Amino acid sequence: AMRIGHGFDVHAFGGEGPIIIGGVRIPYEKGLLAHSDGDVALHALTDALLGAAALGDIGKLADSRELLREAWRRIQAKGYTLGNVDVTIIAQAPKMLPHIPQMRVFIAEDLGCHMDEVNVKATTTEKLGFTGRGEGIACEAVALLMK
Amino acid sequence: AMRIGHGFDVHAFGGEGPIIIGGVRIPYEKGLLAHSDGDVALHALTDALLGAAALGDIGKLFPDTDPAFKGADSRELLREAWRRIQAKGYTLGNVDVTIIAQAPKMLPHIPQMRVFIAEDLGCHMDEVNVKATTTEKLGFTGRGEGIACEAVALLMK
Amino acid sequence: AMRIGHGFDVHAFGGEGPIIIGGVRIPYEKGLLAHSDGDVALHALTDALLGAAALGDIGKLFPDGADSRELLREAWRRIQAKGYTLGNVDVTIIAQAPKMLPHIPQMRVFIAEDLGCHMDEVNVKATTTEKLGFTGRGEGIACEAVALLMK
Ligand SMILES: Nc1ccn([C@@H]2O[C@H](CO)[C@@H](O)[C@H]2O)c(=O)n1
Ligand SMILES: Nc1ccn([C@@H]2O[C@H](CO)[C@@H](O)[C@H]2O)c(=O)n1
Ligand SMILES: Nc1ccn([C@@H]2O[C@H](CO)[C@@H](O)[C@H]2O)c(=O)n1
Ligand SMILES: [Mg+2]
Ligand SMILES: [Mg+2]
Ligand SMILES: [Mg+2]
Ligand SMILES: [Zn+2]
Ligand SMILES: [Zn+2]
Ligand SMILES: [Zn+2]
Repeated sequence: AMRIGHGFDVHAFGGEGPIIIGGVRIPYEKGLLAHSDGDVALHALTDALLGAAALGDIGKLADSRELLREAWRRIQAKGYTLGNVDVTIIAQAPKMLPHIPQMRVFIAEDLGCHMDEVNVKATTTEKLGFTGRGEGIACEAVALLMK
Repeated sequence: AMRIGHGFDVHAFGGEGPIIIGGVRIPYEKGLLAHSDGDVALHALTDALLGAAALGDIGKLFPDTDPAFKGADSRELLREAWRRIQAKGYTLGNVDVTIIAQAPKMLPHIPQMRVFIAEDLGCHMDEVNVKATTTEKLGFTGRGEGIACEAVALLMK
Repeated sequence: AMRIGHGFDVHAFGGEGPIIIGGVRIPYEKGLLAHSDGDVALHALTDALLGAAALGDIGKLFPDGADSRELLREAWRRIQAKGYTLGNVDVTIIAQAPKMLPHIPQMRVFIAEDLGCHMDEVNVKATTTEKLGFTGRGEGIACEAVALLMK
């Protein structure tokens, strides 16, 4: 059995930087307003993982990495193993690209998997919408689980 | 043989509520402007499902410039859609649905949604995940201009 | 083992039409401002495919009038080299306009061609955002794609 999952998250820029994406501390003029550390990549990912497992979402269960590992724990308890993941960061800024490998390292660790089972990307919305206006950051993620 | 699908839908708020999301009647100050009942979740879901099956989309099967589908039950679209997917030899792996809305509160309605979705697809509920999020007052959903929904689906032969 | 991938792209309207989507020349009053030919459907799709293969994204490969089909083909060649084969793809075009629907069959033809697959393994769809957001106000076109690879 395979299971597909999908995740989406957003946060608004606010306060002083830096910001935290895919566990990576990323220098930026601006900070992320959130009830948590505001790691949209890790959130989207977690929700994807959980959704695949039909465990709902996060609010159904700070440090985004800890949340991620917790979620993963519960997910594994249901009898699931990791197939692969793919993550898509949506931001006008800052530049994500240099940070992608380290992100991957961290996620790989947190999920107990190999790096080759983790993909992270970035794109801009070319100055369009709320991302485009630099109002915030978004991230989508998808996930494949094996039973 | 397995098959991956993806869907996405949006409606504008307008008129009086309530709204219909995942087949569930949800009280709200505002309604959903649509040709149909505006069930944005079932729509996204339907499109992810037809998408995996290479049958195209909702709109192909059920146009917007057709009087028959005025105020149409999105659950009916869904069942039909599904019928057609089965006829093509497919069976349901799983679905994951993500509702994107500042308001109203989706949380309490999610179980009933799943029941509806499960029944319509002839699956077990554990094959169906529905979640909800907001955009933290960002963009068009954030400003409460409307509701969006994504869905992913996995089919099996 | 199965692999899945997810892709997303966006371009802004600008200059004179037409636009190119899923490799199809589509008439329209406006053009697409892009470093490339601005084919969001193929960029999104390429990213989806690259993602599944854990090859990153378009940018890591081809850092930004490029024929987006050429990119797609090259990407696919690298994916193929890495042991992979095509399961299926599914594309979601997000646009107030122009009308995508009649061009969809030809898109699928192109993509199938480019990927070396049968076209039943390629789905393309289109949706509006009902005048909402940047797509809705006719500021741009967006595309999302998912892909499923086999090893
Ligand atoms: N820009 C767009 C948006 C939508 N469509 C077609 O209209 C139907 C309803 O969204 C959809 O089924 C889709 O086929 C289109 O052709 N072009
Ligand atoms: N429109 C919405 C948006 C969010 N939610 C719930 O609030 C939590 C925050 O994302 C989510 O976990 C979700 O449970 C909701 O019930 N309705
Ligand atoms: N906020 C962002 C957005 C995009 N990017 C990178 O720039 C290239 C444009 O697609 C992409 O290859 C993407 O990796 C980035 O580094 N940071
Ligand atoms: Mg949130
Ligand atoms: Mg629609
Ligand atoms: Mg891009
Ligand atoms: Zn969040
Ligand atoms: Zn709709
Ligand atoms: Zn692009």
